[PDB]
Amino acid sequence: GFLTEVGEARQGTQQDEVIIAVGPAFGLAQTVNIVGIPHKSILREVIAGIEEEGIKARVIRCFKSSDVAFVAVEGNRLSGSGISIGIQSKGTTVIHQQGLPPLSNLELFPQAPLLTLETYRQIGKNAARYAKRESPQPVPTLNDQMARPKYQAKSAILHIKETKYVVTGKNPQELRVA
Amino acid sequence: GFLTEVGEARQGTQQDEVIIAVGPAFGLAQTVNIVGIPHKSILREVIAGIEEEGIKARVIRCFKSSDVAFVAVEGNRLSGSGISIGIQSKGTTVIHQQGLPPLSNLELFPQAPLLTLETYRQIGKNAARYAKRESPQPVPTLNDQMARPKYQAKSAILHIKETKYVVTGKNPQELRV
Amino acid sequence: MRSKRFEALAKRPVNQDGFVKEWIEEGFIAMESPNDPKPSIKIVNGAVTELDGKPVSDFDLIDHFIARYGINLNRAEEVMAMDSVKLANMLCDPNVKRSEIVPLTTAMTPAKIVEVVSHMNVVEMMMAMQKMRARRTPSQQAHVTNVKDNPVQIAADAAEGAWRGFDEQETTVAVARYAPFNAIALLVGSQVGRPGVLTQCSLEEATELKLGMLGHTCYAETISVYGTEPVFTDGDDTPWSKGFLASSYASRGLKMRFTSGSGSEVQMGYAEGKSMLYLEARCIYITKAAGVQGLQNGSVSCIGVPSAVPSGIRAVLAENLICSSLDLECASSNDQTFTHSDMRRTARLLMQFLPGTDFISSGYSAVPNYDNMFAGSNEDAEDFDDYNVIQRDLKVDGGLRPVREEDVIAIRNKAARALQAVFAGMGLPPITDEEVEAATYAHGSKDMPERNIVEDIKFAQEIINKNRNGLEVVKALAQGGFTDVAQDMLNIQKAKLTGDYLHTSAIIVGDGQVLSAVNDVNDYAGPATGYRLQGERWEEIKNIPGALDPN
Amino acid sequence: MRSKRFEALAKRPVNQDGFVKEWIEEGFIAMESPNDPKPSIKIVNGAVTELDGKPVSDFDLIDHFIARYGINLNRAEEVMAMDSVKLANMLCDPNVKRSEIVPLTTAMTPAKIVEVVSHMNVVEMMMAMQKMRARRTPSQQAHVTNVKDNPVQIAADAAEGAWRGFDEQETTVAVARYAPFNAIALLVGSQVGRPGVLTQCSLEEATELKLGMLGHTCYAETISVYGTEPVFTDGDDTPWSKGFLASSYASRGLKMRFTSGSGSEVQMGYAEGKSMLYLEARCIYITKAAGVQGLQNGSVSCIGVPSAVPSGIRAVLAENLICSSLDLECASSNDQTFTHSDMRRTARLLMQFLPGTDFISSGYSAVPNYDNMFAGSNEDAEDFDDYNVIQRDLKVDGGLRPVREEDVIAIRNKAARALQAVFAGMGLPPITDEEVEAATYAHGSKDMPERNIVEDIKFAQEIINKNRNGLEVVKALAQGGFTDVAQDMLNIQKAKLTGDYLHTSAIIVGDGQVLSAVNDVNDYAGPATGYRLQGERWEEIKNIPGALDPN
Amino acid sequence: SARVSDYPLANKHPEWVKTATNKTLDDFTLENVLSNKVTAQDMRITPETLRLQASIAKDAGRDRLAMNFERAAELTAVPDDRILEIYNALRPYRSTKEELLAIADDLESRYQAKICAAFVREAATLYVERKKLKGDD
Amino acid sequence: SARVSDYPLANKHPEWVKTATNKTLDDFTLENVLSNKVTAQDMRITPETLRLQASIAKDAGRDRLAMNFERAAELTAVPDDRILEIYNALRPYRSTKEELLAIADDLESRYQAKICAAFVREAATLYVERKKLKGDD
Ligand SMILES: [K+]
Ligand SMILES: [K+]
Repeated sequence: GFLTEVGEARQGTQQDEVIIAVGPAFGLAQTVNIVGIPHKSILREVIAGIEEEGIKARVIRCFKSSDVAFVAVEGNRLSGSGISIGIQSKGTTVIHQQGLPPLSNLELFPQAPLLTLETYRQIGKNAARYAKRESPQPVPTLNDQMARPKYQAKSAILHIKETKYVVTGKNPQELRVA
Repeated sequence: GFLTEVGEARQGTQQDEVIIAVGPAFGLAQTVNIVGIPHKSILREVIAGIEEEGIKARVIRCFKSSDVAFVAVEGNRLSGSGISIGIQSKGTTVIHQQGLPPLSNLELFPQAPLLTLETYRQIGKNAARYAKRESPQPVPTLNDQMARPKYQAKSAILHIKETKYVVTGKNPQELRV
Repeated sequence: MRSKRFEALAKRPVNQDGFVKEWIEEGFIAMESPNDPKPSIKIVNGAVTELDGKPVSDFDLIDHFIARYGINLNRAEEVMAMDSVKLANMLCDPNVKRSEIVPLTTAMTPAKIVEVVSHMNVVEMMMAMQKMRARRTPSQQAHVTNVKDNPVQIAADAAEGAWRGFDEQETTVAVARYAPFNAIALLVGSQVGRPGVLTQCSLEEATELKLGMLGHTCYAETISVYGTEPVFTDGDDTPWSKGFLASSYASRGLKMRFTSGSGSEVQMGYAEGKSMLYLEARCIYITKAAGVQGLQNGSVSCIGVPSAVPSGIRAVLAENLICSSLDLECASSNDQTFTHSDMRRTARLLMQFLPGTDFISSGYSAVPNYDNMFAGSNEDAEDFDDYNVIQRDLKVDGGLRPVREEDVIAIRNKAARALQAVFAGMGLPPITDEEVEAATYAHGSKDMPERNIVEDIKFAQEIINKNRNGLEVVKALAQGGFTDVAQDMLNIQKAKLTGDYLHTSAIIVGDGQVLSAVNDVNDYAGPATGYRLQGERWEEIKNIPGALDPN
Repeated sequence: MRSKRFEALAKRPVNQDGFVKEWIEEGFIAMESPNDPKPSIKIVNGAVTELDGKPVSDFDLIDHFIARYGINLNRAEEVMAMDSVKLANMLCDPNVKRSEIVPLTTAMTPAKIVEVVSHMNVVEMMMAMQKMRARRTPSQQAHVTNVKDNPVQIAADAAEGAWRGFDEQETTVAVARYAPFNAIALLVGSQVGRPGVLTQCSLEEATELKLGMLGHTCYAETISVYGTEPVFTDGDDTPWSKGFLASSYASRGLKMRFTSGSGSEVQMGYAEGKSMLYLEARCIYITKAAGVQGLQNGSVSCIGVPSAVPSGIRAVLAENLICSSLDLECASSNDQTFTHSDMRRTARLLMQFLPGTDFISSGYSAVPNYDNMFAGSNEDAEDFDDYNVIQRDLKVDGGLRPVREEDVIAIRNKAARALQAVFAGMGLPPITDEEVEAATYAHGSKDMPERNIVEDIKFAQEIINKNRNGLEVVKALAQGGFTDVAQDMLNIQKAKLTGDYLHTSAIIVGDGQVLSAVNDVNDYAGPATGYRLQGERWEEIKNIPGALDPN
Repeated sequence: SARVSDYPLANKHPEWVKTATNKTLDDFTLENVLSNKVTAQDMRITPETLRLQASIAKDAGRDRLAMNFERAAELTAVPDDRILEIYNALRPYRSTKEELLAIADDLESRYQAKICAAFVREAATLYVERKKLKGDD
Repeated sequence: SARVSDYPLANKHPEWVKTATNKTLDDFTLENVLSNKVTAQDMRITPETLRLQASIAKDAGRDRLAMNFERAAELTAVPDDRILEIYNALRPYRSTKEELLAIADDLESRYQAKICAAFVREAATLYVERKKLKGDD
């Protein structure tokens, strides 16, 4: 229970933060990603890479879609810096930006099983750089032709389960982290 | 060019030999087995194995069929021991003996690409060993599931060629090596 | 004590694949689900009041699109009343002409034609597919990608693939902003390999359309549709936006197809309790209704979803058969990894390979799978020889051929050199002779010098922001010593003016000769009829490396 | 400078296989050779005077046998006059019943039916095979051997085999003197695994029948015939000696089939300039003429001959189809290695697995290929998981099933024990308790304590020398406390007394229930008819190891 | 009215194919490209060509394909950036009902793209019903 | 004459079956085996059983198979080693014509195997012509 909903998030007013937007079942019905990394550790590394760069990390839970693009979009809307990080419970991550089409992004991590706690901290790091307007070099690509054979059905199932917590029309809740 | 014709062979009459009957191209239109072990080397190694057991070694070339079992059968009738060795140009080899049905044998080496001169020597000896009516342990099996995939087409071609030298009703000429 | 037998088995690669028990309430069932709707249609005053159980009052956007534009209402009542078993028999009967069947199938509802093909086993489906395939001649499509977005390597890999037989080639980007370079490299190398090969660069929808408008692609394929309303919505489209997009590509004279595939609605969280096959049929009817000529399907990137459940690979063949039966071009997947086992992936591919489809694969990887930016294909460049041998073993035209190393080296080299001149001529970050050489002899990006990515992407982006169009590539080639190649490039731009290759299954062969289902009519009537591997093409297929003269 | 793409390809396993360019003159061509004789037949007063271009004056023994006994002369002229293309169409047409076709195909000359099926592609052949297969239910046959001719292992394996689903199992020997031991191990173990499983031990002709006269086997298969007269003679037989033998087996109440297969004549030096398929057709007619119920073909042991040349694997499926079209049981090979590549051998096997034959494989190795005394099979024990997954993927009944470790370990234990009891109960080289346990968890002979093979080779020749019959085995069983197996082994001998399993395709299932073409009639008429995988068997095929519940 | 017999237009009737700027197929040569005697803006398929292809599709038994080509013929008149604006306006939650009808009215009055205008009005109606307008997510 | 509807005999008409010492299928139990109330001469298929299967084969459209079983039925009278002798005599180069006609005659008069006897005579004639008699190699 390291996540407390503290109220409907409001838009940021300065380019001094990055929003981390998580799925409606993040740290709740699901508590690890597809390869067992705890959600607790994931948020901690993302938050550290951000803070690492002299930028604030703000966390919200999104409800209107469990799609990671749209989760991120919900975050970039509110991000005072316009930059957001969307994360599904299964671990899939995206760095998004106020202004881009929902299915466009700054950086995408479309193979969750290959992500480590290190990747996660690098991702926050770069989101902060984007927020600062530096043009960071992309977090290096992770690819593996067997990730789908090994994990795509499990991915499908973890997404079906998180998707049951979607609430149409419900605004994002800012999150208190333990 | 190691085997000289030398008159049509005949019966032994004594259990103190071992006949080596080769197909109608062995050392002739074909000079090595399927993997390149020259005809000279292989013969020499089986002859070696025969005598080391104390057996006399004869050598004849057969002409009536290119089939290794019948080639060996042709000499099992000429061998005073009743035991013989049939060896095709491509290399396949069998340990035969009078009284056995022709497609039966004492020991068969059905995968020629797996025969080494080690193996060829060891055969002469089991051939000598049976001949004294000794009960040799059978030469340890060599089985490679990829032997056919690599060499069967080649085997077919080498046999198609050795077969052009088959001569109906012709008798096994003796052989001076 | 553990069985040594079961311990060996446990080690087999197939046991690393994901398998799941069927989950019917969530649509995690490939076909024949008890939740699928019984086929039905009611029509009043020329408008559908009920479709496959559902009253018009509950229609979602997909139901509406399909009921209004997807079905021949004039004969729907007649065909609904026909026996689905008889109809499936007609599909595989060699003596029932494709032209007698399409008037019926295009009058079926989605649930009806699913009920029909569900009566079939895969042998019957294959017997049917060789007949229902729209183009008489089967073809093939390849992926040309690499981990580095190296343009040199893309042009060389593209010319090799064109030389080996691919009539369509598809690239995409590891780094989004590289897109214009990949597209131009793919197009140039393809033209060097065989003039007429069509190229696409799969991107974000708006981005890809803009790129086509600039002249750097020949067609678009990954124009997605989805089989439930919530999933379509998360896919950021509706049938009307995608139907408008289709017409937008045609208004610029560009060929396009939609993409779909069993298992996508499961993967994206809303199957609405329906089987994959049934939801895929809705996608096939959204394609038909939009007036799109063709479709990439057969699970495509979600292949891990049907493959995990019973009869999923049968289901994959079934959705391709439904696509062809509904008189759409079928680019039949076989482009995405779902297994660690060679035996298993081979069974999956033969379903389309043996009968032949418009594109047997919609993305054979023409690079080693480490360089495949669609996360791996079902076949890759290291399978080229096996594919050729199987063609030769079965006397099946798989659309590819054996090729000589010296020919491939020269073609790759010429493609690298042509692109060198393009880059020099257009003021892009140079391509060095060293780079030309590596691309020549490369297997993949592991063999290529690292490029200055910042410089590339800045010039790639200026192509887009300054609208540097396709004729700039033509000119650079002409002025840079590559007149032949420039002519071929201009010729493929000219195809965009006539609308000829917009038709069902169009490819471009020989000397700029369009070949589609309109002029290359499938006329299967059983043994010794229809397309047959024979003559010179058979000779070409038979000449594998390793086959020495018995004499 | 080498291309690294080609260096990568040159390393692929498929490039280790043997391939050759066709050699027409020496019959090194799988089918469709211009040397093959044009179909013809001339009949005078009910006897053949001309057969396929040859006058009776020039007939060889094979011609005589086929002309006098192998063709239905009542419709021979009528069928000869029919168009071959039209007859090929009838073959794959779902709506032309098998029963309508059999009276015509059995009236065709060998060249006529070769001409007919040569009009077909593999998809049509498969569509045809599923209809023409004599038994409604497809089945499977396994190899049970080891390089040491270890009897204790053989029983263990035999038992696993039967439990997995094989309905026939075959043993053989590296050392011919070993023969009686293997036979009895396979027999006992097979009945332990499943009572009704039929067993054979493949040896020299005269030796095998003796074995069968003794009661140590339940059927024979490797009763060879050949397609040219010189080759048949080096095979040490004629059509009449093999026909005599066939009836000899029947007179002792033993089921048997002949064995043939494309490429044997080439391998044995005299193809008489004809294609492999035409010569195999002659072999299939020899079988039919002899009144033998069934045939093992699809190249079988000479598979590296048709596989080395174009359209060879298609020729293999075609020889199977002729077999079934001639109303013979078809045990369709898929039992011998021809390639280093898993992709390739999977394509070769699907040709029979997809439609189904009487025996999809006529010797799946139920041991790892190192232990396979037929010099390796196209499938081995390490493929069991793959084979089950593909059945589930395609909804195809491949005749086997997913099984439990527990169960297997149990099964193999009860068999080595049996044989153990058996083995001492006849006063043979006892089976050591260390031998019994090893074999319970072995995967292969590599896991087995070496044995005394000249002790055993003495006793083994003894059984046959001192004509020790199968009652001696029945006695040591029950008298070892093995009620069932002695019993079950009696019910086998009972089936021998009734003659019911002598018929086309007979196997024995459930409670000694014979399943043959006579009582398990293939009634295929297109979709939703004929054998359909469903019910419990489908449940059984779906329940594979590793499937996770979604929950 | 074009039939299957008239396909391919580039082989059977190349002169039927002209561009917006009235250039001919044969006008597109390396030399005219190099002299800029033709440019990108000359290389555009015409509504004429698309309606001929529509006619051939109909003749080939493909009525909805033809209808796609008829929409395309209208859209040749719409500038690239407007095409992209209208495509985007049709995606979920982008637009209000009124904005869609304004696009439809504009398509019709400015471009005479009456089939596309009906298409957009259709969407607006159903988007209301299925809640895919701005503010419905 | 037995018919397809008569098959399998074991299920439909087990009383039609019996043995080389005549009993019934019921009787082949392990008890009798131990007690030797049942032995190997009680467990040989009979000619009668094989003629029934021949008629069924005929009914099932398989005339050659029937012919097979009718020869089988005759060969039940020939002793095991004599079967082997005769099989071996019919192999290439094993016999003289004279020798084969003796077997035939023997088959007919000693065992009434009229079909097999005709079978052997046939072989003898053809062996002369295609030269597979002893000494023909
Ligand atoms: K594709
Ligand atoms: K077998």
